[PDB]
Amino acid sequence: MKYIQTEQQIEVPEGVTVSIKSRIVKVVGPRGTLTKNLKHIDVTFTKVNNQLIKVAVHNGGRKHVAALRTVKSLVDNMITGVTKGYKYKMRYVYAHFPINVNIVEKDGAKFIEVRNFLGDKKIRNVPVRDGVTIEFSTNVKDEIVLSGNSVEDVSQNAADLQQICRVRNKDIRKFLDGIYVSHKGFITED
Amino acid sequence: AESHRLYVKGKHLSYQRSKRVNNPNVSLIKIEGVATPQDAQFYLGKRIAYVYRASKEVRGSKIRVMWGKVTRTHGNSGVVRATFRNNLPAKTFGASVRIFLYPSNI
Amino acid sequence: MAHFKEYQVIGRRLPTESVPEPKLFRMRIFASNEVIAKSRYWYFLQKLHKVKKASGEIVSINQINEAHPTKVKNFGVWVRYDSRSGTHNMYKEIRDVSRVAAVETLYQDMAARHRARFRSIHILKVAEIEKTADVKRQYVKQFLTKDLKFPLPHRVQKSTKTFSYKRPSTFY
Amino acid sequence: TDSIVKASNWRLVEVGRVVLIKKGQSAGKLAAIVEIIDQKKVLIDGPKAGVPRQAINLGQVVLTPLTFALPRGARTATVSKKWAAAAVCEKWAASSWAKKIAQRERRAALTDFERFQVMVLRKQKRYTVKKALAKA
Amino acid sequence: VEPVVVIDGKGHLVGRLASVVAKQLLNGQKIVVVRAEELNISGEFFRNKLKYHDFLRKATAFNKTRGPFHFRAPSRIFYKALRGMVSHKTARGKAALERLKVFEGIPPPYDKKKRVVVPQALRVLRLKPGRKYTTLGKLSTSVGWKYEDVVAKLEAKRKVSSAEYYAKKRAFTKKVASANATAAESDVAKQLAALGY
RNA sequence: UUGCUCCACACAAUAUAGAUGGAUACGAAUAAGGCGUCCUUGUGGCGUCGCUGAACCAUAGCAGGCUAGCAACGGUGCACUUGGCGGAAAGGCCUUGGGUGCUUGCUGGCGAAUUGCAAUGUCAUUUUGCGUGGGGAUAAAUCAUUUGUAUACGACUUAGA
RNA sequence: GUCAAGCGUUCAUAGCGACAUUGCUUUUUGAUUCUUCGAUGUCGGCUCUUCCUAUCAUACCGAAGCAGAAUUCGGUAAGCG
Ligand SMILES: [Mg+2]
Ligand SMILES: [Mg+2]
Ligand SMILES: [Mg+2]
Ligand SMILES: [Mg+2]
Ligand SMILES: [Mg+2]
Ligand SMILES: [Mg+2]
Ligand SMILES: [Mg+2]
Ligand SMILES: [Mg+2]
Ligand SMILES: [Mg+2]
Ligand SMILES: [Mg+2]
Ligand SMILES: [Mg+2]
Ligand SMILES: [Mg+2]
Ligand SMILES: [Mg+2]
Repeated sequence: MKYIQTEQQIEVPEGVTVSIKSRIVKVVGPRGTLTKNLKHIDVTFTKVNNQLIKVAVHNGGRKHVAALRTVKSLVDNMITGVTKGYKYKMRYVYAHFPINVNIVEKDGAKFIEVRNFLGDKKIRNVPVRDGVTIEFSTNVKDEIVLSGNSVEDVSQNAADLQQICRVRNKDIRKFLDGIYVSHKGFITED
Repeated sequence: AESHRLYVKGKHLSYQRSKRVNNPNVSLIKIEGVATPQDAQFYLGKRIAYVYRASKEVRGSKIRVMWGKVTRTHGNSGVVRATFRNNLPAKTFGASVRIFLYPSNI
Repeated sequence: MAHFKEYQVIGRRLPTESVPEPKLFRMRIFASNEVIAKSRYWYFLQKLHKVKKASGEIVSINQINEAHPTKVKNFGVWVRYDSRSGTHNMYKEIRDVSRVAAVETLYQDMAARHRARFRSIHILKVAEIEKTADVKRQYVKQFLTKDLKFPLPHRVQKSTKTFSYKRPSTFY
Repeated sequence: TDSIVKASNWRLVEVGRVVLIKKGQSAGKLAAIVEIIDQKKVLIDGPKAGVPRQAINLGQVVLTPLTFALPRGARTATVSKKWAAAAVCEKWAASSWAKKIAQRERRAALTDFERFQVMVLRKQKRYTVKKALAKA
Repeated sequence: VEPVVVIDGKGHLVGRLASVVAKQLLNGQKIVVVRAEELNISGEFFRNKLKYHDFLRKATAFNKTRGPFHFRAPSRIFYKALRGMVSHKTARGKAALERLKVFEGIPPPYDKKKRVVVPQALRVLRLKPGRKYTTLGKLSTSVGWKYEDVVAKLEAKRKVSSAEYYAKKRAFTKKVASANATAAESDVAKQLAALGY
C-alpha cells in the first residue's frame, strides 16, 4: 500500500535526556546511560517540545511500518531502563537434588556457577553481562534477582541461566527442573 | 602553449558486428566527450587519423598514418561509425585515434 | 497504447426494407487509435445484440476529450476481467487528471497485480467520485487529507559521466 | 539537559512548492505544485515562465527550497497572482543554484576571443592572489 | 580521461562495478581498484555465503589442482567477477586484463592519489533502502581469507596519515579562498564575473 | 685477445594493446553530510553549500626565437643543498638555503613568408649495442673424483688445494 | 503427499488410517528397435576409488499413548563407519 506517513510518539519524562545524531540514540537519566545504533531501520526522529520525540516513516510498506513501533518500543525500553531500571526474578525448580548457585569470579570475568543441577557433577557457568547485577533473595527461598539498565542485557542474562539448566534425555513434563523466570519488572517500582 | 591539440581524442572500439560476425570495413569509434547521437552529428564527415609508429623508415619518417572519416552515428550514446581507406588492423581495439576538425562547417 | 483515447462509437445494425432507421447503439471506448476502437465496438455489441460487423455499420466515431484535463479527479473504475481460473468483477479507485490517463493506470495496475492483459479486461465503468467520503479505497483516501505534504527521502541523481569524484549524497 | 535530536531536513512535496523542471519541453523552468495526485505524480503550473499546467511525475522535477502561499487546486490565473506577489523569480535568482545555472550558460556562450580574455584576466588575478598569499 | 583511473571500491555493488570496469578495460582505459574488502554484494550474508560454498564445491574430480581455483581474497572475488565479463582467453581480453590492477586496502603509490567512484555501481544509489547486502570483507574471511585484520590495521594507519594531510589541506584552502574573496571587488574580478568566471 | 658494473652525453638499431596540458590524495554517513564561524567543546549553536568534474589548476610567445624597459619580491623550471616523514608494493611526500634561467603581471622594438590550398608532418618512451671520459669491484657454479642420511637414470646429501 | 470415515481405554491425526486423490524413482520388472553386426570382450566374485541421501550407527535436537530403562515418529547431517 505504501502509507504516506506513519508516526509514533515517545514520551521523555522530566529527568531524561535523549540525544539522537544520525540514528544513534543516547538516553541519559538518573540510573546511568544507554546507547543504541538504530541504523538498520531508516526511520526519522524529530524532537517536538523536550518532553516528546516523534518517529516517522515516509512512504513505508507493511514491514517498514511494522518496524516503526518496534523502534518506539526499544527507545521506551531504554528510557524506562535508565529511569526505573529493569529487574528480573528467577526461582529454582527442583524435585530431589537442590541447585547450588553462587556468584563466582573466574579471572575477573564474574561468572555464575551452577552446581548440582539434577545431581550433575558438571559445574555450569554463566557469565554476567555488564550492567546486570546479580542478587540472591533474602526472605524468598531459592530466588535469584537480575538487575540493570538494559532490558536486553538483563533478560538475555536471565535467558542464559535458564538455557544452561535444560534437562537432557528425560521427559520434561515430569523432570520440571531448572531455573525459570518468575517476574519481569522494574527496580524502582511500587 | 603546452598543448597543441587540433583534433579530438577517440578510441577505436570495435568493428561493425553482429553477435558472431564482424565487418572490418566499418569501425566503431568513441569520441571523447560525446554522449548522444544528436551530439555526434557535429563530427560526421570529419577526418580520422590513426597515427602509429614503426621501425623501418620509409619516407623520412618512422610514423605512419591511416586515414579515414566519420560516416554516421552508432547507437544511442555518441559512438560513431567510421570507414578507413585500409581497414583498421583490429589489434588497435582500444587504441587512440585522432578526429580532426576538418572539413569544417562550424 | 502510448496514451489511451476515449471514443464514442455509434453503430447501427444496417437498415432493412422491413426496418429502416434502426436503433443506433453508442459505446464509450478506451483505445489507442480508431482502428482498435471500432474493433472494440463490434466485439462488445456482439455480446449484447444480434449484430456483427458483416451486418452492421459504424455511423460515427468521435474522440471524447476530458472536459477539465487540469483538475485532479478521484475516479471509481468498475472492471470485469478473466483470471487464470475464472471471471471476476472488480472495483478500483484511481486519482488522476484525465479519464484516459486513469485507464492507463488501471491497465498498468491490473497487469502488475493480477497479471491481466488487455484482452482479459472489460472496463465496466469509469465514473468520477464527486464528493469526498464517498471515496472507498484507503490507498487513495491517503491523498485527500487537509494540508498534505510529504518529503522524498533518498534522492538518487542520475549521472552522465561514468566516473564521479565526490562520493555523492542523497539529501533532498 | 536539553534533548538534542538532529533536524533531518527535507523539501516537501506540498501545495505551493516551487520546483524546477529538468526534463522535457520546459527543461529549466520554474513551476509551482498545485495539487498532489499521488506519491510520484503532482499537478504543476508554471504560468510566469510559460509552463503548461500539467500532471507531471516528480522524476522530471527537482524540488527547490522555495515555498509560497497557495491554496490547493488554485487555477493558472490564481497561481500567477500568488507567484508575483510572493516574488518567487527574484527569490530564486538570488540563490547560489540559479547563479550556477546562469554561469554555466554564460561559460558555454563564450566565444573564442572571449576565452582568450578569460585567460588573460585570470593570470592577472592569479598574480594579485599569489602575491597576497606570500605576504600573509 | 585520466591515464589510469583509481576506483574506491567501498560501497559498490560487485557486478555493477565489474561490468563498468570490464567495458572500460576493453576500451583501452587502465583501472586500479582499491579497497576491494569493502565491496558490497546484494543479498543477506548467509545468502551470499551459500553461493560461495556452492562454488567451493566444484572442482575437477580426477585432479583438484586442475579445476576451478576458488580464490578467497576480496580482490580476487572481484577479479573473478570481472573475468567472465571479458573474453579472457583471447589476446584482446588478456591485454584488457593487463590494464587492470586490484588491491585490498589502499597500498602505495595509490594512497596519495585521487579515488573515483562509479555511481552506476554505488550501493546507496542502486539498492533500495531496507534491503540487505553483504560486505565482501566479512564474506571472504568466512571462505578462507587470512588478512582482514592486517588490512584493517593498515587502513587505520592509512587513515591517520591521510587525515593529517587533509587537515593541512583545509588550512591552505582557508588561506587561498580568503585571498580570492579579498581579490574580489577588483576591476579584474568584476570583469571576470562578466565573462562567467 | 683488458673482461664486469655504475654515472653522464654522442650515435646506431629495437620496438610500442597505443603520451599528445594535469591520475587534481580525508574519513564516515546517505531517513544525512561538507565548509566557515562561535562558545560551555558537543551526538553543540549559527551561517552557508550541493541539485555533478559543464569543476579546479594550468593555459599568449620561431613546438614558442632575439631584445628594451615598468611594477612586484610574487610564480615556475634546472642543479646543488638542509632537515623531517613514509615499509602494504616504502622508491615517494613535505621542507631550509643559495645559485641558475624564465616570467604573458604591464608596456615596447625586431624575426617569421616559398611546407606554395590539407597530407601525424616526425617533438613521446622503451630495450639494447658501439663510442667518449669519469667512478667502483676483483668470484662462482658445473662436469670429472668422493659420501650414502639419497637414489631406476637424472636428482639429493657430503668430502677434496 | 492431501482428505479423514474409522483404530488407538475417552480422543480423527502420539503412532495409524479406508473409499478416493496428487506426485516422485530409473537401482526392480515391462514398451522403441534410437546406436553398435569391417566384434563397445557377455554374469558373479576379488581388488580399489569416488559420488548420492531416500540415515542403520555415531553428534545435536524436536514429539509421544516420553516416569525411569528401552522404544517409536520427525529434523539438521553423508563428517565418519
Ligand atoms: Mg535439551
Ligand atoms: Mg529414556
Ligand atoms: Mg567488439
Ligand atoms: Mg556493429
Ligand atoms: Mg581521492
Ligand atoms: Mg587451506
Ligand atoms: Mg608561461
Ligand atoms: Mg562396420
Ligand atoms: Mg536428509
Ligand atoms: Mg542419526
Ligand atoms: Mg534420524
Ligand atoms: Mg559432501
Ligand atoms: Mg567423504
